[PDB]
Amino acid sequence: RFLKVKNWETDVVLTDTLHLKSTLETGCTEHICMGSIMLPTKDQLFPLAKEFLDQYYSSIKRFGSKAHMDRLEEVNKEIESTSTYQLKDTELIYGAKHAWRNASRCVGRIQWSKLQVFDARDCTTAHGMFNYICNHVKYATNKGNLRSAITIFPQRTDGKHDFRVWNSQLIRYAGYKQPDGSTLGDPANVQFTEICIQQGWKAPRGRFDVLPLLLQANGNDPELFQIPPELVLEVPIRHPKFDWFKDLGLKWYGLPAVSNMLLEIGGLEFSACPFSGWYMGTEIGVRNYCDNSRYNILEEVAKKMDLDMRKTSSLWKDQALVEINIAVLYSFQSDKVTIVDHHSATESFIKHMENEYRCRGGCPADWVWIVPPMSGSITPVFHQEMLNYRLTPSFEYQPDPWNTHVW
Amino acid sequence: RFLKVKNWETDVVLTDTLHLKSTLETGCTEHICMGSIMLPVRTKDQLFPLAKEFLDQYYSSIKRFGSKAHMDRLEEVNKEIESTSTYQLKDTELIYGAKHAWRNASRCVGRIQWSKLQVFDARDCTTAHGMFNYICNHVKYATNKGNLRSAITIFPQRTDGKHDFRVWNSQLIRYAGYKQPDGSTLGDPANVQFTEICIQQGWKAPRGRFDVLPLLLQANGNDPELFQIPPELVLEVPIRHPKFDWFKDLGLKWYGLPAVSNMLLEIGGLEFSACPFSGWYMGTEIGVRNYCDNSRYNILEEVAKKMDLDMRKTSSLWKDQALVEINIAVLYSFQSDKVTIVDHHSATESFIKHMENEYRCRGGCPADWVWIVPPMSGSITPVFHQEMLNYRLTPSFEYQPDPWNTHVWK
Ligand code: HEM
Ligand code: HEM
Ligand SMILES: Cc1cc(N)nc(C[C@@H]2CNC[C@@H]2NCCNCCc2cccc(F)c2)c1
Ligand SMILES: Cc1cc(N)nc(C[C@@H]2CNC[C@@H]2NCCNCCc2cccc(F)c2)c1
Ligand SMILES: C[C@H](O)[C@H](O)[C@H]1CNc2nc(N)[nH]c(=O)c2N1
Ligand SMILES: C[C@H](O)[C@H](O)[C@H]1CNc2nc(N)[nH]c(=O)c2N1
Ligand SMILES: [Zn+2]
Repeated sequence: RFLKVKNWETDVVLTDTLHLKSTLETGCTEHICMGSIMLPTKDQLFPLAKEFLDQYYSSIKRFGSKAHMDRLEEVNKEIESTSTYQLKDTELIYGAKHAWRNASRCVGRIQWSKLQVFDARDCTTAHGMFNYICNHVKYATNKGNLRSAITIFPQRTDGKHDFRVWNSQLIRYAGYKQPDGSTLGDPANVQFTEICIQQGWKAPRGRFDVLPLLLQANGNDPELFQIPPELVLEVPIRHPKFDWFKDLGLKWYGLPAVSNMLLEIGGLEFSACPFSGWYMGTEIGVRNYCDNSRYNILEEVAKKMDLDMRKTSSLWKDQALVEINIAVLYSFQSDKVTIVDHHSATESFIKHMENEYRCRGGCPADWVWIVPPMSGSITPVFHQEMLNYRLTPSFEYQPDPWNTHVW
Repeated sequence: RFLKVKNWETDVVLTDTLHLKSTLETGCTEHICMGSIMLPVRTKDQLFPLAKEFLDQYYSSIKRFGSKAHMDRLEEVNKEIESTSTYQLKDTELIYGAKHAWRNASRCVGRIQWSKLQVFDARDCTTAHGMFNYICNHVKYATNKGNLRSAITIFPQRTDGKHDFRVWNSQLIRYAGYKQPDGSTLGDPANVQFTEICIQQGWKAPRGRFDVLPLLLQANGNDPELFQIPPELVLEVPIRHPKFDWFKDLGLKWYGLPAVSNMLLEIGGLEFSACPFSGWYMGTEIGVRNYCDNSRYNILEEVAKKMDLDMRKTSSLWKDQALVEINIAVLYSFQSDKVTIVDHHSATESFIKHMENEYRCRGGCPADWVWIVPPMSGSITPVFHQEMLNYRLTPSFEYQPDPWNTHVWK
């Protein structure tokens, strides 16, 4: 019931006790491991509220104090009478920071306590949502010196009045299918790009068209808004050694800002809660650029490198992969836009893991997601055993809202 | 139940029904996933069920479930167990058993090859000397002058657990490791402990960087004995780079035959504690893990130094660049010498084809994503994007602890 975790490179062994505080289900059983699967009332709410407030009061070291008991009473009163309750500002900030702390798939958690929370619970309209999001985008970007932030819109009520950002990220590039049969721009966003057209967006029809926001307030039909172009920081991609690299026409945006997840704090559900940090280079250079279902540029780059593409065993894909990612990193760095490489990020995560074991009794971690999609075993996370379990407050994936909406 | 797996690159969805025949436990619970944890004498009572289950599978695979041959064999085995407390596999059953243990091995990307396995029955073996001879023959047969052939040699099964046959080497061919008084290691640091045991047992160590270890062989629960594999049987490949002429001067070589010798083979509830098996390498096992792990030969710095890369910051990706060059060299060197090897693109692509076939014809293919994804260039291989379900089928290969921890010295 107490579990050990071993690092096979350093022999360091850590004991996990935090896992006994998990409640939610993994999807695994005693017979089947689903570790690699991407998606594995009033009576219900008060145990959730209590559990959260207990840990909150424990963290500020007022557990079992009069203020603790008073608050548990106050929330109990409010649930019984309204069927929900409102978080205090202090509880909101704590909850959001801990949802990040608990995100087992996030390599960047050393930073968890440095998170700027924007309380947008007073928002009532899509226009209001747009304003809050522009202010988030500008604060977080900080002229290239990126700062982690979350903006939190009003909580679910009866679930017929949900706030949602329809984009999966605040900033993404459009995707268009061509009479050609191919795809122009980002193939990931073809479906969403069509929905934007169907609501009236005028697409430049380019390879890198920043999508408009589709914001839904109060369960209403979503509305289109364009982010001011001067708020969207982008980086043209060049290579420090290869002159020709620039002419591939590549760029990426500086701000990764996930907007499709659901924040749960103390049993309350925040269905629109865009958050942002800064990129690890591989996210762009390995995944966005080289996934076959994405911009898929390996073939074009290898050709410009004059590599022999006749057989897989020349590792031409692998050589091109490295150079692409060198370029991504160099370009961000030259432009003073925060980026972290996979060596540095994973090293910091090991240090974070050791702090969390020492000071909290464990750290939930999803090895499948923590190990970078290139050079896995030359990063220290590869050799690190990790236990994966679900703690609250949490971020959860939620389905693309267009499937689950009436007009 | 029907469980779905999706490939996020192709949107191909597959349905697993085979997991319903899984008995053994994963280490995982509804509350905790131990998917990245490396390590997550019977009774008559349990033995006949295990036998029956195995023989039922065997007979149904040969399209004879329920036949008189089937019913008679069940009866024969039952009686043998009741009377002798164990039983002996027929040759046909051993072969089937060993092939399926490989077929069931979740962590093996090489499984498209499962049905082509040469089984050597070494159940008549009685002494360490006999074990040595069997192993030499395996090495020579499997090596096949560089045209590698998969094989397994199966020594007598466990009886009371007091008379186990064991190969003390973790692989038949490995390089010695020598911890120096200044804290440095010469040769393979993974093998320091075993090297020290060999030396204690009387091995005279060459004390170089690539000394092939002697075999330490335990027969019938006796103290193990040392044997040197004839050097002309140990095929090796000096590593060079197609473009970089200085690469040879690093003095690297590797052996051609990967031959795992420390695992336990379970068939029909019988335990084969000595069952060395072998195939051929995927390049990354050598170029990524053996050469570039910090706890192993650790050559990244020296290679990047010779490539004159910018080494002052990790963000230049000097480690990644040198990693790719080292792995090009390994594949190039094996190919040039006509020693079978497979690159990680070809290997993973074949594995996806294998896996899809296995779903169609078997109802599933248990696979451990943590191990199946190669340790470089993960997401540019098709397996990265492939959802997998990990569960335990028997016959199986199991890790067992190193015998020097458990062995009682006579
Ligand atoms: C500060 C720098 C940050 C870095 C370097 C970072 C890095 C990463 C990486 C590399 C992943 C893997 C996901 C992928 O590859 O798509 C990830 C996932 C995730 N991150 Fe972090 N992150 C950062 C900030 C944050 C912040 C501020 C939050 C919350 C406030 C957060 C929460 C999450 C969550 C919930 C996931 C899983 C996302 C999903 O399931 O799609 N991250 N992060
Ligand atoms: C024929 C070519 C083969 C290739 C290319 C191949 C490839 C691999 C690779 C890359 C691994 C991961 C283990 C590691 O990286 O250390 C592995 C593991 C494994 N393989 Fe295969 N393999 C082959 C043949 C075989 C054969 C013949 C058997 C048994 C008859 C086998 C059974 C296993 C088992 C039991 C594991 C897990 C090992 C452990 O837990 O340490 N493989 N294989
Ligand atoms: C199906 C599904 C489930 C799930 N949980 N998720 C997804 C989005 C996928 C995951 N992986 C690629 C893509 N998500 C792409 C961007 N994710 C960046 C995470 C991040 C990084 C740095 C800073 C941040 F604030 C946030 C899909
Ligand atoms: C702790 C622990 C548990 C476990 N199950 N296992 C280990 C051996 C580790 C796995 N990973 C590195 C090292 N084993 C290296 C040898 N693996 C060869 C697999 C192979 C390849 C080609 C053909 C074959 F026949 C067999 C350690
Ligand atoms: C099927 C598999 O789980 C899937 O491809 C995962 C693997 N690891 C990942 N890791 C990260 N960081 N992000 C991802 O999107 C994925 N995808
Ligand atoms: C901690 C982690 O499970 C461990 O390092 C695993 C990861 N994946 C692996 N994959 C393979 N093929 N071989 C290994 O030795 C390992 N090691
Ligand atoms: Zn699991």
